[PDB]
Amino acid sequence: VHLTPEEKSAVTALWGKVNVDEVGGEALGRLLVVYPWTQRFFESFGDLSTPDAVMGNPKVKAHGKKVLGAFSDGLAHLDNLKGTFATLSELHCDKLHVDPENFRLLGNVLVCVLAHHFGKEFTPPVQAAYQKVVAGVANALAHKYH
Amino acid sequence: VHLTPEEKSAVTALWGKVNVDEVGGEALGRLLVVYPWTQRFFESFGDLSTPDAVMGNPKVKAHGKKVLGAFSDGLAHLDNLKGTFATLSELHCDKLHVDPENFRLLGNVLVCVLAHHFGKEFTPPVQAAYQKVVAGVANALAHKYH
Amino acid sequence: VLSPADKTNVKAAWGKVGAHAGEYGAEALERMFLSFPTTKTYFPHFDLSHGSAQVKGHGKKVADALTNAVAHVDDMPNALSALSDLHAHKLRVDPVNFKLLSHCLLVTLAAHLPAEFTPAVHASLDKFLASVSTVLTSKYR
Amino acid sequence: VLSPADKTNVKAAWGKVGAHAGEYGAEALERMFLSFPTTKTYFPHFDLSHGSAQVKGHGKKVADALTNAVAHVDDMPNALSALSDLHAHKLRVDPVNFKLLSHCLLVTLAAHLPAEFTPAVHASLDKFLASVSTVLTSKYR
Ligand code: HEM
Ligand code: HEM
Ligand code: HEM
Ligand code: HEM
Repeated sequence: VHLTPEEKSAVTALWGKVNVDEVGGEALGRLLVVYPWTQRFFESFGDLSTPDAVMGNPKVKAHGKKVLGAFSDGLAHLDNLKGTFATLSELHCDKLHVDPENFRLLGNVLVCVLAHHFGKEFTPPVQAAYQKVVAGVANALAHKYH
Repeated sequence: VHLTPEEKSAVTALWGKVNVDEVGGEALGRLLVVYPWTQRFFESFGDLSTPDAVMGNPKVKAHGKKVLGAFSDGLAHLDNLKGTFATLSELHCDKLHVDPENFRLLGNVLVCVLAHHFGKEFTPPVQAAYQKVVAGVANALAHKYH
Repeated sequence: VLSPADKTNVKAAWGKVGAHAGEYGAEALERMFLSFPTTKTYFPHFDLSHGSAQVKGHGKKVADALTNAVAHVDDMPNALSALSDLHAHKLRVDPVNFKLLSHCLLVTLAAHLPAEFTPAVHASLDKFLASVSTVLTSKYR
Repeated sequence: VLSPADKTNVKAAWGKVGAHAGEYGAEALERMFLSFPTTKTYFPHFDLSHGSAQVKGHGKKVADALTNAVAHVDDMPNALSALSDLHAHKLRVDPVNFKLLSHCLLVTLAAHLPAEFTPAVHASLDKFLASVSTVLTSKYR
């Protein structure tokens, strides 16, 4: 999927206002709360028993920082998302065994977290550019699954 | 998505044994019986009230012949499915308004109809090559939806 | 199953929407048409421009349906029955699309009611909209 | 809802499977692993080769579960309860995948039992497997 020059500008300017550390912690916690089966991957993280436990877990906040840092560097290469996310696709499949459906779930939680933070600035057109971007990143993470 | 040289050979040899007229009538009738909301597109066809009505409707058998003839010519160009199905993508979107989800439903009914007809010849590997082929055709029919 | 706390969460988020329920339905629809353009295949007879009267009126109808689902959340099948007959026998919207409109409703509420849209509330709303979707496709086959 | 005729259809298709139910489960699994390779992410601890003992044993367990769902088709939640707890609290298979295993079960039955697999039977089996899937994800959230 491709972005018009105008969808690209849109995306790049909102992202310039995003604290990638805090929004990554927030998106990953929401994913564990809203789709609780995603917690199967994070037995080592500790107490994930309740929404306040999950949203205040230090190890969940640190993994979100890492996941959203990688995404954030994807956004510098929207032309080449499959080469950018290729080593990571390989790891998620070969070493972590993560079903790629989880990548689409995370993508939708992140759109909700962006909405929540920017409000009126997260217009129907800016949402449409981010929906294309998160589907592209989910597709490049799944491309190299065998 | 791409086919290995061996998946291509697989596909091409089974198709060489397919009566495209009868299998098209059969796949489209099964689609109307198994997912009855697909009948919204075919009010002109007549009595679609029961499975025997649907499976014996002359206008449904003639539309299946036409749909599966176009598919069958797709199979001569597996390298270039998006250029092959581009005019048709345009028509389904602009003039017929068919949600592209229906293309994926049809693809799965056709795999079941191929199973039913070939039996033991429709091996797990040959099924896997056809699943890739019908997803490719569904994606090329939906590519040009705006 | 919606838990007693889900129900309380849903009753209080939706209570804050209040008299903007019209406005929020029209906005969720517009979001759905731009983000998932295959949903427009069901509205060939509408002007789908921004500000459109048809979308404004239809967003009001969809929001008043959800308000009533919320008022009758312990008995939603009976309350949405007519609407479910309508979707299954006339409109015949493919079931895959209720997820799409469900996601754009959550985005609209995240954007308008952020103090309310906590992680526990987000989770209760996602379950509630998945469940409305289920009642509305229950008579398809 | 499964109609009385759906139930009769399902009871008689599945009755023809009989003592091959083991064999058919193992084959449906193998079909699922080749056609949808993201499902293998749930079996990292299995040899997924053709002929594999692990897949043969697991196909038998899955088929005997369906045989029991068929024997108790007017009360499937109660009959599959333990299994649904298992999928929701331990295995935590994403719900999207029950459709995948459901499609490969239909292909296996189309291929082995064609005289039975009429359009009305195909429609009853698709509804029955969608409904087993629903009971098995009913406790996820
Ligand atoms: C945009 C989506 C994603 C990106 C960009 C991403 C990126 C990353 C990165 C960078 C790592 C670090 C691996 C390393 O540094 O070698 C990682 C590890 C991991 N990811 Fe992902 N990831 C994504 C989505 C997810 C999702 C949705 C799940 C599961 C729910 C997941 C599960 C994991 C797990 C389990 C690990 C290993 C955890 C650990 O290191 O202890 N990832 N991911
Ligand atoms: C492989 C999938 C498909 C192919 C290759 C295909 C191909 C065709 C072709 C060739 C036509 C003739 C149009 C013309 O000759 O100008 C057509 C018309 C049509 N198709 Fe499709 N089609 C496919 C799937 C479907 C599905 C799944 C639906 C709906 C359930 C659908 C609905 C229709 C309708 C409503 C028409 C017009 C019917 C009419 O002409 O009266 N198609 N399609
Ligand atoms: C929460 C989910 C939904 C609710 C609550 C809902 C509710 C409604 C309501 C109240 C109406 C008006 C019926 C009447 O006037 O009697 C309706 C009509 C309609 N709905 Fe749904 N709906 C939902 C999902 C969808 C989806 C996902 C689609 C398509 C993508 C859709 C397509 C339509 C269409 C095409 C009409 C007729 C529009 C017209 O001609 O005015 N609905 N729906
Ligand atoms: C009709 C759908 C399904 C049925 C009837 C079913 C039934 C079963 C049964 C009976 C077991 C064995 C539980 C036990 O020994 O106590 C089980 C285990 C398992 N199921 Fe499911 N299942 C279904 C769908 C799925 C799907 C779609 C997946 C993954 C894609 C899956 C993954 C597993 C796994 C990983 C186990 C544990 C395997 C092991 O370690 O032996 N199941 N299922």
